[PDB]
Order: sequence, then C-alpha cells, then structure tokens
Amino acid sequence: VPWFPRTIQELDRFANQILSYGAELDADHPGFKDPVYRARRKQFADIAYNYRHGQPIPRVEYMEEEKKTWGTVFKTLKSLYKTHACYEYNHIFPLLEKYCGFHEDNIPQLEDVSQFLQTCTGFRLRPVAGLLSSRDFLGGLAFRVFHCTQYIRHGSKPMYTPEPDICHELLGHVPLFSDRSFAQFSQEIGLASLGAPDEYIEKLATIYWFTVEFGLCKQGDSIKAYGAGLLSSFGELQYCLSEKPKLLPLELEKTAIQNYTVTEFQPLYYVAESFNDAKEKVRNFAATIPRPFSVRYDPYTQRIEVL
Amino acid sequence: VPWFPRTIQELDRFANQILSYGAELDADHPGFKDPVYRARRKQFADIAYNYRHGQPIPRVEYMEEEKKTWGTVFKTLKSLYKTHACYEYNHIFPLLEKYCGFHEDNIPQLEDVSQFLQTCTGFRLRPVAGLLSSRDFLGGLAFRVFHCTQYIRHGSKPMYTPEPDICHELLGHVPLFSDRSFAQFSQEIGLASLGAPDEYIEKLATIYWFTVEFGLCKQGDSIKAYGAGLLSSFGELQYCLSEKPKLLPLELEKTAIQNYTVTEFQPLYYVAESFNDAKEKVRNFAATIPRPFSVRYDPYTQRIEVL
Ligand SMILES: C[C@H](O)[C@H](O)C1=Nc2c(nc(N)[nH]c2=O)NC1
Ligand SMILES: C[C@H](O)[C@H](O)C1=Nc2c(nc(N)[nH]c2=O)NC1
Ligand SMILES: [Fe+3]
Ligand SMILES: [Fe+3]
Repeated sequence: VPWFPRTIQELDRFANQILSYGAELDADHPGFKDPVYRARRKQFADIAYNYRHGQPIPRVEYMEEEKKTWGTVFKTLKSLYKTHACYEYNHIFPLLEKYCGFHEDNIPQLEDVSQFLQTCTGFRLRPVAGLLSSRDFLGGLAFRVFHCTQYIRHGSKPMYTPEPDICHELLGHVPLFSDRSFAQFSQEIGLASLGAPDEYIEKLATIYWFTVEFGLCKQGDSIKAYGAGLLSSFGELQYCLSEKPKLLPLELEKTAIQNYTVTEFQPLYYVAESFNDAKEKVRNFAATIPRPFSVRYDPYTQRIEVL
Repeated sequence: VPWFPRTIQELDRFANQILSYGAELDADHPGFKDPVYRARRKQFADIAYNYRHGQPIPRVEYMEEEKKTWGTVFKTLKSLYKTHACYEYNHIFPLLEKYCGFHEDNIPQLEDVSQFLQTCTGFRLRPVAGLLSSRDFLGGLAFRVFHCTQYIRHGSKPMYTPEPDICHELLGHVPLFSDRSFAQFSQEIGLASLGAPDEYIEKLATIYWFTVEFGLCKQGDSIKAYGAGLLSSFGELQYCLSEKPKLLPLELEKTAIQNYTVTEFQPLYYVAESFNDAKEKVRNFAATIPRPFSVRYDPYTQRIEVL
C-alpha cells in the first residue's frame, strides 16, 4: 500500500517530489529564449519550495508586463462566462471581483484567494512549483487543498499556455472550488486516491480530466461548462457547447478508461447530471478500488481517519 | 425565534451578556474579605471581556498561593481517577500531563489546553468572565467551543468552590472534551439549543446537568463517572459509585424534567449506555423542540447551516 498523508501538514512532503525540470526549459516554450522570464519562474518556484502548511502564501508584486498578459486573458474570457459557464461560476464571479481583486488590471494574490475559498468551503490553496505526480496532486484534494501555480504564462502568447499558470488556476479552477457541491465532489476524488494502486490512480486522473478539467454539466434543460480547462480556454469554451463535439453521459466505468490528448480540442466530453450525482458516482467507483481499508476526512482535526 | 450565532465569530456577542456581579461579591464567598483576591478576579474577568474569537488566550503568571491551591486539588482528586473515572478520562490524562503541563506544581495555560483539544476533536476554549445564560453557554457547544473560566478558587478552602473555577474546568471538563464521541455528544446538546424556546433551553440545561456535569456511564459490565462535577469533586466522586445514590437509565423524557440542587451530593444519577447512545437520544429529543427550522454545523467554514 503506497504511503499517503494522514494529516494536512503531511502534504509538506510533496514539495520535495516534483519534476525539477519544468516546461519553461523546453525549446518550444513561449519564454524559452527569455532569461528574465526564466529567473521569474525560478523565483516563483522557490516560493512554493519554501512554503509550509499553515503559513500565509507570500504576496508578490507582479510587473506591468505580467498584469497586461493577465488583462488580455481576463478580458477575452470573461465575455463568454455569462452564456457558457455554469450557474455556480457566474454566481461567485461577482464576489471574486469585489473581494479578491479580480480585474483586468490586477492579478489576485493567492493569499486573498485562499482566505476567500476557506470562507466558502474550507478549500485552501498552496503554491506549487511545478507538475506534481497524479497521486500527490489528487491526494491534496482529500484535505480540500488545491496545489496552485503562482507564475504566469509568457507575455508573447497571452492566449496560449502549454501548462497550468495563474490565469488558468484563478479563472478556471477557483470559481468552482467556491461551491459546496463541487468542493465535496472534487474531495471525493481525492479521498478515492489515498493509498490506491498506481493503476487506479491513473484511472482517477482520467476521471478528473473529464470532470474537473473538461467537464460539462446539465443545468435545467441546458448544458454548461464547469471544467477548468474549458473555462480558461477562449476557443474550446465556445467549441464545447457547439454541435461539433460529441457528448456522452458521465459513466465512470467508461470515462475512467477513455483516452485523450492535451494538444487539441476534445472531440468528446462527458456530461454530469450534477455535482452531487458525480460525487456519488465517484464514491461508488472508489469502492471498486483495491484498498485494504476505508478512509474519511475529519475537518475538525484535519486528519484522515483510516478504518 | 430567539437570536443565535450563525458563525463561530458571532460568539463574541456573548461577552457583553453575563451576570456583571459575580459570586466573589457575596458575603459567604471564601474570598469575600480578600481585596487581593477581589482584584485578581477582576483581572481575569477583564481578560475574558477583551478576548475575541481567533486570538490566542492570554497567558497568565499564577502566584505561588494559587499554584498551591491547584496542587492540593490536583493531588487529592488524581488518586481517584484510575478506579472511578471512565476509560476516556484515564486514556487522555497521561497525555495532558505530558503536553499540557498537568502537574500539582503547575497550572496549565488555557492557550495550551485549547490547542491540545483542537488537535483531539476540534474543541477549543474561550476564556469567560463569569456565569453565562444557559442559552449562550450551550450555544457555544454547537461550534465545539467551551466557555472556560481562568480564575481559581480562594486558597482558604481548596477542597471547595461555589462556582466553576479552573480546577473544575481542567480536571473535570477538558479530559472528556478530548474524546471524539463525547465531543459529538456535547455538540448535539449545543445544536439542539440553537433558536430553541426558553422553556426547552431549561430542559436542555437539565439534561446537561445529568450528563456533562454529573453523568455516569456504563463501561463493560461496570459503571464509571464522566460528569465534570463529579470528576472535580473528591467527595461526590467516591459517593457516586457507592450503594448510597439511586441510579436510573438515561431517559430524556424523564431526565429533562428531573429537579436537582447544587448544594449537596446528588441523590439520583442517570447512567448513559455510551456517549454515542446519549447523543442519539439528544438528537431525538431535539426533534421534539418547536423550531421552524433545522440546524447543522459545517466545520469546513465554521458556520451553522439553517434549513
Ligand atoms: C489531475 C491529474 O493527476 C493530472 O495529470 C495533474 N494535474 C496537475 C498536477 N500538478 C499541478 N501542480 N497542477 C495540476 O493542475 N499534476 C498532475
Ligand atoms: C449548562 C447550564 O446552562 C448551566 O446552568 C450553566 N453552566 C455554565 C455557565 N457559564 C459558564 N461560564 N460556565 C458554566 O459551566 N452558564 C449556565
Ligand atoms: Fe487545471
Ligand atoms: Fe462545569
């Protein structure tokens, strides 16, 4: 049985376990030839590397160049939310704009966003240097902890990023983590991953992809997007609700083994009846995972109870 | 419907609602003629009066006279716990002695005790000036918050106190609040009191008296004490498990209306099958309380959800 954190503080062991050679080092990366960008990324990586549970997330003064990139992404995407984003998203966005500083001329500080999420569902953020294993990233969700990037994409291509960056985290993920039902749903995924075999972790990663990242949900007699990858993608967000993509009901037995690529728009999306239904489906799927025990999270003591 | 806190911070409104003329002012009080004691009590009252949710509980340097009083109470009572106190009590006491400084020559600081309880069940302490109404005192339990006194009884009579004092809170209450089952049970009482009519509040106060204060519980084929009033009373603790008092099964419909006095040993005690059973009985009793709504506590956001 693979090791897993029993306390929220134990998530600290995750920092010393990431891909040390990030994407910013790749020749095809938008900022590859930018030494200033290289150092800025390293600066953000060090903040995450030195962060420890409990401490407030270090505030950072973003440069004008970075705020411009943010403004571009903010302005373009926001024009689609009212008609394409699920109710949960639109209901909370006005609140984020007023209490977290969500504006095109300002990049929200993770500390303020984390406090806001805590007040909403107890979800909190932890700055992350780079890509974590699926096991570690999903494990955090069990404690309602989202490993969040703080750096921003390179300014040369504001409408594109080969990795998650702050625009993605804040405009795509955060709004949904402010919803109780979604919070419980995402947490159910995290709980299912604790001590799960590597093979089932990959299955949960795939389920996560078709829900938290590119999921669509029913809303009355309509269908709306709730996936963070869709909500942070101007092109795919409009595409996902057109007649081009194929839509199928969310079915974990099938979804969990569905292949996909992160290079182009998804040809297929899974539609969740609701966040509560999706959560129940995850719970049922979790029961099929070979684990010599059962897990539960106790928010009172922030510990995982192993039975 | 009487007002009640919706957030743990709203408990702050309680400080401005206590009996401003405490027992230390009564002519028959052990320290009535002691001006030094009078001022010491006022000093402790001011700390509670200025305390606000979130802040750490101010540490206080106790005088040698006070530590002596504590040592006397500690030494005498402790000799009875192993044989008279319930398992939950004895299981946690060794831990309190090692991490909270529970020794006869040292009075534990409430801040350390609160941190300890939080790690155990999420229960926390809040210093309280004097006697709170039953509604306010029980309301706090809904948030797993115990209003705790910080002052100590007068040194002239270490084996006696006409009110709750720190020896009572720490040696009687605290150990039980470190148990998950008891924690949930006591909280169930607090939840039942939220917005309850004055008459049912008195009923919950009576139930509390026969459980949290002077309750006995079954333990295997034996019976042990768990009530804080018994655990902090050398005389009654031995008495409660002898053949003199009358014992009856815990039955809220009867217990809730049973009369009692706080001047002499209880002639009758109610025996709980267990803390979980008692909690279920409270829940059922709570359903009989005329309330145009249902309540639930969300530890994730520390708010009461009203349905
Ligand atoms: C969720 C699934 O495990 C997916 O492959 C991952 N996403 C992320 C990750 N790590 C970070 N920091 N952020 C992500 O969004 N590691 C793995
Ligand atoms: C529990 C029942 O409401 C009982 O009358 C009370 N106990 C207490 C109280 N207030 C304090 N501060 N401490 C207690 O132990 N107010 C009322
Ligand atoms: Fe993402
Ligand atoms: Fe008491």
